[PDB]
Amino acid sequence: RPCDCDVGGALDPQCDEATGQCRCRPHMIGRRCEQVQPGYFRPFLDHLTWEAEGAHGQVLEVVERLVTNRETPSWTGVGFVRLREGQEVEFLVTSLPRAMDYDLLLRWEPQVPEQWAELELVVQRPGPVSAHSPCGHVLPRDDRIQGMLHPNTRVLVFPRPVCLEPGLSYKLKLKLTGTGGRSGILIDSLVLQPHVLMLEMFSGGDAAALERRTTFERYRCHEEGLMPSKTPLSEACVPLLISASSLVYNGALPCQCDPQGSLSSECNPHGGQCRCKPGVVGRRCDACATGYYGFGPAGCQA
Ligand SMILES: [Ca+2]
Ligand SMILES: [Cl-]
Repeated sequence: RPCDCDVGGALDPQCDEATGQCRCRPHMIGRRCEQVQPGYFRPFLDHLTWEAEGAHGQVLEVVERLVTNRETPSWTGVGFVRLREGQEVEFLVTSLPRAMDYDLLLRWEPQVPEQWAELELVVQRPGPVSAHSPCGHVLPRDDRIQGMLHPNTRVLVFPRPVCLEPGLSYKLKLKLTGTGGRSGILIDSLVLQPHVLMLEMFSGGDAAALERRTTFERYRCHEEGLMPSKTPLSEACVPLLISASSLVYNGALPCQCDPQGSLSSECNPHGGQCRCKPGVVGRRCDACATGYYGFGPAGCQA
């Protein structure tokens, strides 16, 4: 009997008529709006990734890396950028899904043993934050954040999140002020991970919210976002990420598989990977693998 619509996938908490159908956000389906529509996907917590090697600004050395039969690369894009003391990388960030806090993850790889580094991140906005926006509380101190890279890691979560808004273009500047050990550092990318625990499905006061919050933290579901590799999560994480993603993105996103590079318009509904032709890479199968050429109907060749 009970409605029990999806807290994330449906608009109202109760069903209509005697069909038991809920009102769904865009491209969520099922009687309770609990399923992603074929042709659409729920994004991974690290969907919003900007490659260091795609960055504008001062000329920096690109360090390419080849995929080996080992599979499971530890980087994305062609590889990395080598950043030395005093140099800066500019990430041009646009098209964010929602006005909320994002945690900043810097993915990197050291060049000497026991390597540490000191960094400064500055958020540059296209105007003053408005009093009526969810980011209206932001002040200048909130938009400059220091971070330290520690030995034996490949990702840093900066110690404070940033509040960013949809429909706007930002420039996030990353400066390396010092690095040593006992040729600089390699930077892979910057990831903007939505801080989904602030959503009411978790942060609310009701018993149902407290349970979701407890489960999310116990199984550390937020770790999906840390690295390119995706190791299977506890099954308990799955419906929580489906619901949280629907609330961030307003339902599910269209796959947008590249017509030439993909075998199909239909991508994986968890994370959105398209099925690539030989020699093709990228979520949308829209680039040649490194060392391959000739993007077209057949794929790419070495
Ligand atoms: Ca990269
Ligand atoms: Cl993408």
